[PDB]
Order: sequence, then C-alpha cells, then structure tokens
Amino acid sequence: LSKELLAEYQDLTFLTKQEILLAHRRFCELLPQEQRSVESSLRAQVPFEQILSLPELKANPFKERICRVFSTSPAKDSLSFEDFLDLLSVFSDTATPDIKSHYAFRIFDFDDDGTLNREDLSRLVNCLTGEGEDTRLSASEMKQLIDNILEESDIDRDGTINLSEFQHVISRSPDFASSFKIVL
Ligand SMILES: [Ca+2]
Ligand SMILES: [Ca+2]
Repeated sequence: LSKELLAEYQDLTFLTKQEILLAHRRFCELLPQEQRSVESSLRAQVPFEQILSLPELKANPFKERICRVFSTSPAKDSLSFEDFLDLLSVFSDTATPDIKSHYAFRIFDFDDDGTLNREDLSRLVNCLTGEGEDTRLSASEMKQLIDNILEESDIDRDGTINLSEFQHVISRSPDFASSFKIVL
C-alpha cells in the first residue's frame, strides 16, 4: 500500500454527499455568510487559521506535517475542508489496522522521507511525554534506550526502522505494541 493508491481514494471516493452537505454548513458559519455561494465554496479553498478552529487535530505535535502530507496544494498556503475533514472522520473509526499502520508510519516519519531514525522515535515518545520539559529527552540514556530496543526487537540492527520493521517492532513486544493503541 503506497501513497499512490491512497491518492486515488482521496480523489472523489472519500467525499460523500451527506457529510459534505452537513460539513459545508458547519464550515460556512465560520466563513462570511455572504459567501454561502456553493459555486464559490467548492471553487474556493479554506484559510489555514480557519482550520485551526479545531484544537482536535491540533493536539498532534505535527499537525502541520499531518495536514501537509495528507492535504494537497500548490504553494501549500491553503487547506481544503474536504481532505481535512476526511482525515478526521477516517481517523475517527474507519481507522482499520491496515490503514492504521500505513497512516502511522507516514506520520511517524518526521522527516516524511520514509525511513525512521533514532530521532523520529525520540520525537513521538517525547512529544507525547510532555513537550517542553527535561522529561524523556534526547540524551545518553535515551540513546541506549532506542538502541537496546532495536537490538532486542530487530536483529539486522540496521540502525533504523522501516515500514516492515515498524509494523513488527511495534507489535513485536509489549513495548510500543500496547501503546500502539491510538497515535496521531
Ligand atoms: Ca526519517
Ligand atoms: Ca531494524
């Protein structure tokens, strides 16, 4: 499951009629009531801040990467309520074990490159711990922490975790396996 097939679903398969009609009304109130024109709403995008009106996805230490990666735009200066809302609803329940990992591995990779480094792992665990504190932070102790986990989990000790290794390593030991419950 590559980012390709996913892009195909994002096209015009994740956009229903009832959800779009109802969602449009909700996003309409936030926007000038005078511009209630549909030909303008569907032909026009929604400001960035306008989206921030949902502290929900904000709780995500990387709401910028999740939206940018999940959303699509030319200069990435605008955000559509379609993809944005789709991400929420999709990650609300549709979040199936399969799409769960795929989405994760993608969001987990802070570099958004594909592979995962010791830092990426120190970001998800830290950020969640309590961003802005001496708590679980990158250091000598945290250095041997990831290494030890990689050795106990993966053998190739490639020094990094890929998609295949991510799905396993994560669900290979009560470690992140138990915490793998819900992440975003
Ligand atoms: Ca990386
Ligand atoms: Ca490995």
